[PDB]
Amino acid sequence: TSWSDRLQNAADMPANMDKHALKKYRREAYHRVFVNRSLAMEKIKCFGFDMDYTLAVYKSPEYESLGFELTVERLVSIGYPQELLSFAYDSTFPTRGLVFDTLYGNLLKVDAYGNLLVCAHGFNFIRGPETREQYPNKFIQRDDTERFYILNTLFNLPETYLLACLVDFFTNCPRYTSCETGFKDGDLFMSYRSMFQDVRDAVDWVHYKGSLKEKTVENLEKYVVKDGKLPLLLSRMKEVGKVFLATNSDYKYTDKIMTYLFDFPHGPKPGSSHRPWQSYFDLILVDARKPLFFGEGTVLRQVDTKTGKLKIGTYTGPLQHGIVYSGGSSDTICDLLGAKGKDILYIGDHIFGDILKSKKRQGWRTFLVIPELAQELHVWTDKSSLFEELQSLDIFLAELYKHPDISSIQRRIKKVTHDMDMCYGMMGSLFRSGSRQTLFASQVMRYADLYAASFINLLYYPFSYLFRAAHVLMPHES
Ligand SMILES: [Mg+2]
Repeated sequence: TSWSDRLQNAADMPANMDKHALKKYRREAYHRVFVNRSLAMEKIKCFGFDMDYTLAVYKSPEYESLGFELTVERLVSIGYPQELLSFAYDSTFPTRGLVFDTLYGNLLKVDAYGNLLVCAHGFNFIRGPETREQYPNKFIQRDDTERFYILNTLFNLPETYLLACLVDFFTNCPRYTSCETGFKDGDLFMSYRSMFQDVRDAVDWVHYKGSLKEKTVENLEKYVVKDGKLPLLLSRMKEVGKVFLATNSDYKYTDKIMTYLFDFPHGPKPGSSHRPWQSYFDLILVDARKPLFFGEGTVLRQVDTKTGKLKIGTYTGPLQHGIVYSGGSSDTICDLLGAKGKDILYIGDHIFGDILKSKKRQGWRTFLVIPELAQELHVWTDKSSLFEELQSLDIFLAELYKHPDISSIQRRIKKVTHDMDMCYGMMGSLFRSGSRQTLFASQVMRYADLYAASFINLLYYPFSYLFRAAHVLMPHES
């Protein structure tokens, strides 16, 4: 079972809008909206959406597998060895949010401070003291964006696995000789960083010049989750506020995916006339180029929807029914919809490009969609046992220190941590390794005001609702 399977099964279920059923439904964890900072939904005037992996959740592992095989084939066609074609995507290896160290070829799972939680060279997990050879302080400066690349979105799941496949392949192929920073084959030296760059470029190419979009659009049922409750939520949002779309995808792909997402024999609810997807939005903006969108942006353009090409020139006119925008900036949204940042709930899946930047740069309210959360929640409850253990041991270890045994328990902690981590996958949970929270976890807590397995979970809350977080206290305040 994949995380998308739980999403698809919830998506099959029609909306019972009886108010008692909604409170019952919302209190199950899979359907709940989780709260880091308090948000009074009554003060929200604009609900804004990203598309890919927010409204349009690609099915797993089919979509990653397609992206993987198309990327491998691109690498082979530019000259990588034919043995790459025998690679097959394996969904149990990659966890999202890993850091690839382009200097030493390692995949790293780090905490908010750059401390190493897991280090994997190819498929060989480097433990404790062996990592100190390359990481003397067991720590990396993630600010060093020239050396480290954070694989932050679900689109990066294929290359996460692919990078490990390649490091493993070149390490164990006898034509190549291993060095600290790459592989030599006679007079050709392939550094990990140039290998990383080829992988990044092939992923980009597959998405923007190869066949990924075509193959997706010609079998949408295979690749994209569909949910009849989407038009209902959006029309309800439209009753109390304005609704807008702001996506990095271009108009043609956006049109094809959104038409699929609303392709039901009805509109908001069964029985209602079907309406075009564009009628659910007061503002539609494509080619957003987030996160730049939340700073200077680019020039505001108008899409020719008959052709899907941009009209020549900068659009200077008013908000007008039927118009589709391209580029612009977050200020375009604020001016045209007459909103301030704290009037806006922006909903998306990119912790950096959608959530961190809109929060920090513009003061928008934020809702982070985490598709994996459905499966993470399944594992976290089912295996609460080892976590409570882990909490007990650290507490007991402290009392030992102030009073063998300590060395025995440090090893017992390490064994439990590993046992807990292996139940999510080889790279462990999205949110932690044992008792240590991941960088991704800390960034969710810091910048996502709300978060959920799906944006659809908002349907189960009235729009007067005050999402309440606990007041935070410093250690001395208790
Ligand atoms: Mg997205």
